[PDB]
Amino acid sequence: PPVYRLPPLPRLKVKKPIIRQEANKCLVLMSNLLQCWSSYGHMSPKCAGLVTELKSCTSESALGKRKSNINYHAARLYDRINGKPHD
Amino acid sequence: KIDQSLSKKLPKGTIYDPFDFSMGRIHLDRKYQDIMKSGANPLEFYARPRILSRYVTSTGRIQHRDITGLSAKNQRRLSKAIRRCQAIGLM
Amino acid sequence: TLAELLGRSRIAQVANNHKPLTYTGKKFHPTHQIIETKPSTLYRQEWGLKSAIPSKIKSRYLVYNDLDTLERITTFEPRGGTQWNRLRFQEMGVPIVSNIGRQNPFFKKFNTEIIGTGGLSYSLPGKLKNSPNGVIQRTVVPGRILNLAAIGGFVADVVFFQSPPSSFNSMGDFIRMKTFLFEILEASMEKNGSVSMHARLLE
Amino acid sequence: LPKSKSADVAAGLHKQTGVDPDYITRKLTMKPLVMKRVSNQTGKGKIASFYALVVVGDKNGMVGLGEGKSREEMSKAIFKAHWDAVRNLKEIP
Amino acid sequence: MKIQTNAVNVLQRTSAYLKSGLLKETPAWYNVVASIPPSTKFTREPRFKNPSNGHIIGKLVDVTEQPHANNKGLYKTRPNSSDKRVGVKRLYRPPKLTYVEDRLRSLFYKQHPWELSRPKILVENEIGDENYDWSHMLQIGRPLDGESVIQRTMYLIKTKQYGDMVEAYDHARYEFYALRMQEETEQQVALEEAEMFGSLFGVSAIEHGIQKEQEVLDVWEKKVVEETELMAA
Amino acid sequence: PYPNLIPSANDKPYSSQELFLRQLNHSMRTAKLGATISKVYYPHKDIFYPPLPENITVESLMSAGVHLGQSTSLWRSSTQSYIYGEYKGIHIIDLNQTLSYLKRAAKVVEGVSESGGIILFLGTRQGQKRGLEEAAKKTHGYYVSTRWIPGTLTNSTEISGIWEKQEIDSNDNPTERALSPNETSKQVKPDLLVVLNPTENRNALLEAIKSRVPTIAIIDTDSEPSLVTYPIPGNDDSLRSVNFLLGVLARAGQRGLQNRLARNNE
Amino acid sequence: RRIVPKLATFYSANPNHEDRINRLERLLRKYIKLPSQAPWISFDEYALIGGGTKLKPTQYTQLLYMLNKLHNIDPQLTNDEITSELSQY
Amino acid sequence: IHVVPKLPNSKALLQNGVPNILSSSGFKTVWFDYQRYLCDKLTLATAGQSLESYYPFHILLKTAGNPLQSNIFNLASSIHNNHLFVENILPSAKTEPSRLFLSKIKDSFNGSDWEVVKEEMIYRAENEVLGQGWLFLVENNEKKLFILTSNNNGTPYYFPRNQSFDLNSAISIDEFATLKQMKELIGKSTKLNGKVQDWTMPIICVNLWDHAYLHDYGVGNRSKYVKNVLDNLNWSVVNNRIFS
Ligand SMILES: [Mg+2]
Repeated sequence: PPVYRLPPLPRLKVKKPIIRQEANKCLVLMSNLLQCWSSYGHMSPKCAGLVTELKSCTSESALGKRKSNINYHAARLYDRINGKPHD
Repeated sequence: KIDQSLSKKLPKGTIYDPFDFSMGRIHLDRKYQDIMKSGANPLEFYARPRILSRYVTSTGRIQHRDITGLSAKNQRRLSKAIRRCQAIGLM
Repeated sequence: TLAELLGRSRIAQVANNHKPLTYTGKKFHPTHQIIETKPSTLYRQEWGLKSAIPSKIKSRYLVYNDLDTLERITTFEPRGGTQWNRLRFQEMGVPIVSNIGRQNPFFKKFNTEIIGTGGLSYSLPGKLKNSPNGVIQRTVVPGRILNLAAIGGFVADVVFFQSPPSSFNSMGDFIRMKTFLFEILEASMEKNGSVSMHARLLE
Repeated sequence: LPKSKSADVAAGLHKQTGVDPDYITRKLTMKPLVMKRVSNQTGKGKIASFYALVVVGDKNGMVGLGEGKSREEMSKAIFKAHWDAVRNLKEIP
Repeated sequence: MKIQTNAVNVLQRTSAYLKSGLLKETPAWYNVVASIPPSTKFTREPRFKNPSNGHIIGKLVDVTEQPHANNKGLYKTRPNSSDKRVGVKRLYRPPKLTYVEDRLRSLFYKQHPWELSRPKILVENEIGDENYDWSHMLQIGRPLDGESVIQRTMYLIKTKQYGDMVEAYDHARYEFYALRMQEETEQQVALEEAEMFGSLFGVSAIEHGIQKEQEVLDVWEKKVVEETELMAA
Repeated sequence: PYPNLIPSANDKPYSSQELFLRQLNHSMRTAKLGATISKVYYPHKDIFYPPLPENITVESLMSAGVHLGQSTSLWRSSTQSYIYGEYKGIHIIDLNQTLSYLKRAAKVVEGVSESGGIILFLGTRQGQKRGLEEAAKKTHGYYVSTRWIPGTLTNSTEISGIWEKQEIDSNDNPTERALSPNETSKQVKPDLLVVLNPTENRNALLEAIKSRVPTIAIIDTDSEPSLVTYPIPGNDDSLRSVNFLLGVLARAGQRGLQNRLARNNE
Repeated sequence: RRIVPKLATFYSANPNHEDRINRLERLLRKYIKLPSQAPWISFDEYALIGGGTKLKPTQYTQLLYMLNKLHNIDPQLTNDEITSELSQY
Repeated sequence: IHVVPKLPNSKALLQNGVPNILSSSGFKTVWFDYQRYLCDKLTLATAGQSLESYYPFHILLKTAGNPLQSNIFNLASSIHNNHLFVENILPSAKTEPSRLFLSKIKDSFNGSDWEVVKEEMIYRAENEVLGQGWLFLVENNEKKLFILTSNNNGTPYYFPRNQSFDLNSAISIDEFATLKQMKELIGKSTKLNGKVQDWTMPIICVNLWDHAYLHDYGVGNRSKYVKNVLDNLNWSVVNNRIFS
């Protein structure tokens, strides 16, 4: 296969350490409720428990719950892992 | 009951390992995954759309050497053959 | 000369290969030479290779491809599972015989194909195995059903008198949890080097 | 309890690098070659710095160049240059 | 990296200092370094033999040294293109060491995959101390393996009992097989004896394996349930 | 021995401590019994019983793993003369050459120890510490395992300013008199820097050549051999080969120390 | 006579601490087989005898580990030398 | 590589054997040849393994729990047991049995005499082991001693490999119950290797293999041989391997 060797870089590091955390539960519930209220008119009792669940979630604060360290291993091992020729 | 994606079916004649039952094995398997590669100039296949259509996207575009995974010369020959094909009626 | 000593020596003895350490395809036999240390030598990170091996490795066995690479790391994997499969097979004590009518290859330009078995079993088929309870006719081995059954480091074809619903249908795709007993009938070995066992489910 | 500059230099060298102070004081004789005032444009402003470059040498084929620098007045820079020169003594053929 | 003058010319630099009077007292190392001089001759030295094979590096086969006709029946009457190019880099680049035994090793493990599963200690004991007569395979300090076979093959080749290499290899293989069978029988019978005389083994190999699998399966199950729940939501 | 051992009553069984002692006693007397095991490598034995420079062979060096150079792709061509050939995608160090350089290095180590010089063993790699300390103990010498702070010799007064200096006889007796504050502040430079990983501490080498100190180093097939006064071609990556070379050097220095002590006594 | 450094670790980063650790390490090695079955000096307290400003948290944690293990040696099997070495801390 | 240890006054032993119990030839058969053979076998078994570095006793302790590699255990057991037996035999390196040892015996065997204990041991040897084996007088974590027979290469140290009675022949109910109890205890251990704790130490090993007696005493008279061994053994050695 085609290998791709980089040039000498200043610092191997992920550009942005997106953590990729899970979406909020309260937001999901709110979206579900919105979807339900699309159908079934304005406020029918099919979404009677969903609204209650949303209220329970968003009682203390609007959202329920409130970093990736990959730099350390890349930073550490860049100089080793290089195919940089000798001094 | 459970879906197919979260259970590695060990083949009949194969060896296995304790690790092989795990989630991590399945993830590893998921991570790690022809006549033109066989060694015959693709410019024989310009009257054979069926075979040339394998090296083409659903719309009709030719696939890149990164995708198709050919020798550069062999890729260019394939491309030529495809272009010849579409110049003709067939393909 | 030095050259002669090098040719003799234990690194030259390990036959070189650049096969993948991670091979997700079908594994019918060992790919790489397993290499053990002693505990003492492990304690001071010495495996008899070019370099020291990381102190993170606490297992005594490993597999490798390159003594040293361009990345300044030996290409290895700390695992020697293949020895344990062989030892399990030996314990099971089901002698491999060629189902095709042929002479045993160990008795009597180059052929790269596998000479009989690959050396997982040098056992001969004619023996019985006595015990306090008596002469063992049926070899009892615990294994796991997948859907085929995993029986002591080998996957094996299975047969039974009646398909038991109580054990199977209660947990349809969690059959791997419950270990069942098996009666291994015989072990044949095909051209590709796969051990084709045949078991029978006991209840 | 408790020329002078040259003696102090020699003493400091003897501490740092085990060199004979008496030799440094007597046999070595120094000579400034260049004596710039030099500056850096800092956010604070233009920050001047006195740059010296001072050959020292026993007049028997033993010679050393040395450069030194001080934001404070040039005497300190010259001292540093002298120090550097004695650290870098060199037998010319 | 440039060849450093200042790492090996230490005593000269200090001798100058001592002469001057910069140094009052001589170092401890000074006399010792004078007695035992450094190399200071950092050359690229050429090599004329491959040590492993014993091939000659430097020489060139001439037109006069090849009188008879070539493959495809043409007489060499001129130097070719490669015979004119100045092959100096071959004299200096270090030789690729080749052994006949390496090929035999490769063949053996192709023929016997499960010999790879037999663990190999690479940490050498005294290489000088050993003294193996390859009249037979079973040496004392050495275990039974493909290596021993190969050594036996080489011995046979040397002695010309089997003039052909392949035949010698086969013979060595056949010697190995019998020994392996004997080893296999020894262990089984020892196990039988142990069973007979009331020995008790707490964990058998297969039982151990099953236990090992069980923990992994338990780990998988909890994870798999969570994944199914996630998929549902 | 064992003054705080509370022995169990005669009617009662053995205590845990008493049982342990019994086991120890058994181990000392009758455990190593059935056989004796000749011709086998114990790692510890290279540190505590290294061979003299004379008695070292090419075979012993090969067993140690000294012959295994860095790699074919990590080649400093400066080191070309030292290498024997390539094999298994690895340059292999000519071991007769290694031997001769080791002997030369061993002799200079012995000489400075005899003269009463300060030998300094520098070894920044992971496993090297214990063997390095042993070597430093063997000759009345010094070592560094935790990293070399740049400028220990060049900038000695700042770095090594607040540590205790000592006085010493022609023998190695402290002769504990008070060092004057002027007498204390002077630099105490090594008379032999001996490194186990010159490629990892370039700085220390540079300092040594600036500070005018002869130096010994295990030059692998990627290391610059000109950067040191006495290079020993060999395998610096494996822990046991380094220990073997280091242990030999320590033994050579030990001998020279013993000779110095003998001549002092005379 | 010769003027010479006291500690064999002299040239290392924190020489005094290293020396202190070495004695404990030696003791552990000596009594490594002795079977195993709190009020240790503070970081600041240790610094005054040990490294001072050059004392690091990791070094202190290591020292604590060394002491604790030694202390854990079953009181009946313990030595006088070990207790003397631990007395300091 | 495992090699036989150099015995004290070796040349004298070669010339004579042992004054009372073993001839020049009979001693050679038991030690100078058989022990050597055993060592060679052990070396062959454990040439390239991690076991090469370890002593026979330590090998046996490592191996005991493993069902496969029983051959190694057997060999290691034999080597250690045989050298213990030789150590017991040896004339020097007259000594009487210790006072402490006698007191321990008295405590153990209901206040019986040493001659009585010997007689009980020889009776056990006669009755228990058929074919080959070993006859130990051992001491456990409870300070009292007891007699322990093993059927070929059974170690006195580790009770699951005592190899104390033959299930090839028929067995008692009590013996079966004892076996079952042992098995249960083993299962209770709960480790990955599955190996119990045990502190049994041998005080007087005797070699009931035919390599000792058969040359001198013939196929019968094994009991007589055992008695002779008991009469004339190194007591200083025994005393040394007794106290905690
Ligand atoms: Mg290196």
